[PDB]
Amino acid sequence: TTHFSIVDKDGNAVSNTYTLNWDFGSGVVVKGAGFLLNDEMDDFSSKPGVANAFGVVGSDANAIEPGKRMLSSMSPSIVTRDGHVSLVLGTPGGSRIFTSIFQVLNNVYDFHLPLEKAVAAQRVHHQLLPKDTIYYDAYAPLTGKVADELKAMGYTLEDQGWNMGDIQAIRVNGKALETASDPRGRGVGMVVKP
Amino acid sequence: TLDGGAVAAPDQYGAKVAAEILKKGGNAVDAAVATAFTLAVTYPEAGNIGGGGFMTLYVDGKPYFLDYREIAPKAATKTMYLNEKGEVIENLSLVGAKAAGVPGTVMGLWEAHQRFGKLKWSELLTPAIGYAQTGFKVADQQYQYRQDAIALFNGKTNFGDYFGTMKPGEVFKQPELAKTLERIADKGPDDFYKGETAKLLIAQMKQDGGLITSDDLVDYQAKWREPMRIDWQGNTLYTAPLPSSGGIALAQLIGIKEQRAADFKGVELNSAKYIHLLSEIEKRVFADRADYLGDPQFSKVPVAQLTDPKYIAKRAGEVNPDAISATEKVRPGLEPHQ
Repeated sequence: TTHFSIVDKDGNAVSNTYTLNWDFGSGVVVKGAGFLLNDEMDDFSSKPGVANAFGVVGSDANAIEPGKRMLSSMSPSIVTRDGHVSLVLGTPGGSRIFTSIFQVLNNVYDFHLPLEKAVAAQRVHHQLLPKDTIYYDAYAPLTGKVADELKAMGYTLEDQGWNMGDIQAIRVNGKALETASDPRGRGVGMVVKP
Repeated sequence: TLDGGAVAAPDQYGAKVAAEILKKGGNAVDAAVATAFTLAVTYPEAGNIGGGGFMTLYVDGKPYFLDYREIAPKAATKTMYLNEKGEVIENLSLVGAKAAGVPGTVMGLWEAHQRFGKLKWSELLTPAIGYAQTGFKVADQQYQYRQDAIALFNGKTNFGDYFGTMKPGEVFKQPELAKTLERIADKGPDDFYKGETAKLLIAQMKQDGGLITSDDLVDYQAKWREPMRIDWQGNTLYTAPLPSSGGIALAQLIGIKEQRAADFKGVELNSAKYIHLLSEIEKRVFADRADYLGDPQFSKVPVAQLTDPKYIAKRAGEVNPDAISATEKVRPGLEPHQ
């Protein structure tokens, strides 16, 4: 999955998340055309209660049916205030996408961090199943006092083996704009004079 | 009338193209379309024309949402990934042609541009065609992901035929994809869903035992939907509705966190208590996610009930600020009980 965020000089905004699902999708290239096909079908529930590649489960509502869209976690987002775009953001990360956005929103709106720090901050993830398992990435692993405390509570901590999202965000402050690209990835942001 | 425009893109090429389109007079949607085609060349692990996605927009003071998520092929069946013992077949839903949903990205980008774009469709494909014809420099993470993909795929797909030559720092060219994008620039989505590209995709299915047919491609439609709206602290968050779980999840995450404000006061970011509290909220979000959510035209999903403030307040009460809740006892919140 990947995400990008755009604001134009008229205050219009686009937040776009799109994907093949896993890296390089199904691995199938269309001969003669040169593009990869998705492996999005794994976002359906293949069997009730059996976890997919992201550890999430389902039953009837997300079972495979012809013509049906498979449940996603992608959450391209735009915050407005008083009718004006104030923040544009989104991220890849499968079942971690909306918990990662939630954390960034907390960091901006509750901890009042600068956008770059809000995006760079450690992020973790829990999703009921696997039971009492909190995931971290190697960019900002759970360590020291906090990790001992969580383990003492009975949590299992695991390095999920890939970075916890790749937030790409734009903040608008009156007429001024700022960008932030997650240090977990290779993103770039630019402000463009009118 | 802002100080300018801005882009945050997942690589340097998407960012450059967005910036150029904005500078050339395109609006945010023009820039988004050009960026999305660029990343289908420079970010092949995720940027794509063979997958799908979602776009949230705010245009002239109004929110929009475009769903270009893949759909199951018409020949798909409930038990298609299970073997004769009813067990999941390893990687059948992840590797190879049967793992593919019908791609939506070309149709989604078309619809966004048809509705809001100021520049010509063909203009917006020229940058991506250029990176396909003359190349882009492979990133470190890309080489690592490719190394993993060669192992998982080889020798089950033709991945190595096309991406085996990726090497970090080296210019990677994609001549067949450039021709595909030229056809899309010239013919529009008809190329992908009805024309030369469709025929190549179908040929690939037939070769690999895939399910996607001409009927599947011709019936694909992107869908404009009303975005999920979440109000808190004088802000309004617009985000993805069904078939994304994220909008309902964010409604519940934000709503519940606000209900438990007293438990978050004085707690430092990413302390153990902070993380424990987030996990306690997430337990409930994922209990509802697994039980209720899916394509909204295929079941009667109780969206309003899962996002009503009285329901959010009930679920907020379940959070245990002091110890881990019994996983076994966290239930879908609308479940009848004694």
